[PDB]
Amino acid sequence: DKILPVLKDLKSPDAKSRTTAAGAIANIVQDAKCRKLLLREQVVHIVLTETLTDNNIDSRAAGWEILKVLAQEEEADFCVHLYRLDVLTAIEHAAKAVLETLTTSEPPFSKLLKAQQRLVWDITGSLLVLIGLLALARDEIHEAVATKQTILRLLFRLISADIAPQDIYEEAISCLTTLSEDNLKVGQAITDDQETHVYDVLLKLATGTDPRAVMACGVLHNVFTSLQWMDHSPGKDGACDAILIPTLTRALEHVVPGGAKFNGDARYANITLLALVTLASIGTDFQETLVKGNQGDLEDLPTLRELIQTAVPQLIRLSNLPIDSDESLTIQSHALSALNNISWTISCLEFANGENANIHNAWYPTAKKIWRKTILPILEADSADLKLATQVTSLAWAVARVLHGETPTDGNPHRKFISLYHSSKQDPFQGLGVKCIGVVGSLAHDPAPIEVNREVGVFLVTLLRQSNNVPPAEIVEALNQLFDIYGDEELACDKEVFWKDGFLKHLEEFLPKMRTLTKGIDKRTQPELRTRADEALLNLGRFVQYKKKHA
Amino acid sequence: AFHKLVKNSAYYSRFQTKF
Repeated sequence: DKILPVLKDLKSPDAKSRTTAAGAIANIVQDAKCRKLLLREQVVHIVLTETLTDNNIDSRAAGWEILKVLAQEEEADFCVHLYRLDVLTAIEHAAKAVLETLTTSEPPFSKLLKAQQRLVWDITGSLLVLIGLLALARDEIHEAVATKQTILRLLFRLISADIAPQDIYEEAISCLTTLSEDNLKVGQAITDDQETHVYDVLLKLATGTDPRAVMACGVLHNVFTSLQWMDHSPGKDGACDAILIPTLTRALEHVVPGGAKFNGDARYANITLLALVTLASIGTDFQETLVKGNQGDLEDLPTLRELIQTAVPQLIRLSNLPIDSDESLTIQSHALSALNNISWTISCLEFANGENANIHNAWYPTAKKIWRKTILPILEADSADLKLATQVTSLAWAVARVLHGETPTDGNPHRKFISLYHSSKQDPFQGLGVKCIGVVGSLAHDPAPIEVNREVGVFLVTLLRQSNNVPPAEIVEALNQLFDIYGDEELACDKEVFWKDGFLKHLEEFLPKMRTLTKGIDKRTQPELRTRADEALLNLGRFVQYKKKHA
Repeated sequence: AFHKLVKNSAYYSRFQTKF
């Protein structure tokens, strides 16, 4: 009943009164409830069709914020409704005005009035935030936004000139990070700009002493992946993820225990969390360098070199430290995510026989440190998380796929992972149980302690004897682990455990059981597990013959 | 530039944590 008469004014033919109302609705649309009523009376329709194209720049700044605020307070869909109403054109036209104001030499920007200047920033802030929101909405909106050259060139102009207020600067980087995430066109836009040289400006800033260096790394990493500027195919001046890693690592160097918060702290969301998340993405995306490299002293792999020598030491430090506070509870978590992604990618390499020897010597000692300094301390205090339990087992599984029973036996870790499996009993292959099977299986290969092998082997086989309630994926992993371990009659454990404890009978007994559960899996929902299980029974049959043939 | 991968590498891309 207060807002009803406010809106009438917005359509008033007296520019003074409309422009005032706009002012008030931008505040009033903040509190909930006043916003439900404001949206039902056609606020979005007026603002779009009248207020954003009004002649007065105070009116247009309120218009944009009314949309900004609404976009923020509303659910994600509200943006699609905005997209459909063609807000993007409104934004593009307004964007083209900011640039004309910013890049004009007639009036010209620095010679504007203080209050006049502040208004151009208001409008930019509303624009920036909006673009950010719609790009997050759906893939089509993302590719509609990225299409708009005016929008892009606005972004390059802001990042490049560095005259904008910092809150505007950071929002512009944020935007371009989202726009550039797995988007080829944007990456080409950034690297093809001879007008403002955003790419050069970004490089210089991502490499130097500036406080916002990591922020520029987040943009550049996205560009390097999208354009496949990688170790096999370096970008401009040998550019690839390699050059971002030291900056990203010097960012972890500064975070030390006992200083969570301050009176003035402009770096914490950006400075620390961003660096970790990006290191972990770098971990993920290096996997694509290995695949693409193949279709065509880690000197040839600088990204991998930097990851191991520089990135990983700081991540083991960060994984270790408390944890005094919830915020450092998140630093640990993210540190563990990066270790995880790197360790996993690396373990996606063939190291059997002599294969990839160069990379195996680079990694192996580090893999041992990760296990002793990270995985083991954390495993020492049983309680209490499931989320965290799950994170350490994933990493342990990645590190033990390379270590292969060379992996340290210290706190008898296999027994802990084994107890983890059973107790956490209370996409098939992402089960934590699968993870328990795979790590314990991997550290039990030769040349491990023959009793460590006996336990692990007994657990794996028990799994089959009592397959009555084990999830089919966990059966497949168990069978692969066993084949992986006891398929060599020269290994002490083949005679010392496989034969000594007659593993062969359980395997021969399990064959029928294994055929019915396989056919129990819908090929059509879902394929992978089915075809994977078919290979395990296949291998299971071939495995029961080969030994059958050996005392 | 050729580095031999594991037999079923894509099976393991699920263990990457994304952002």
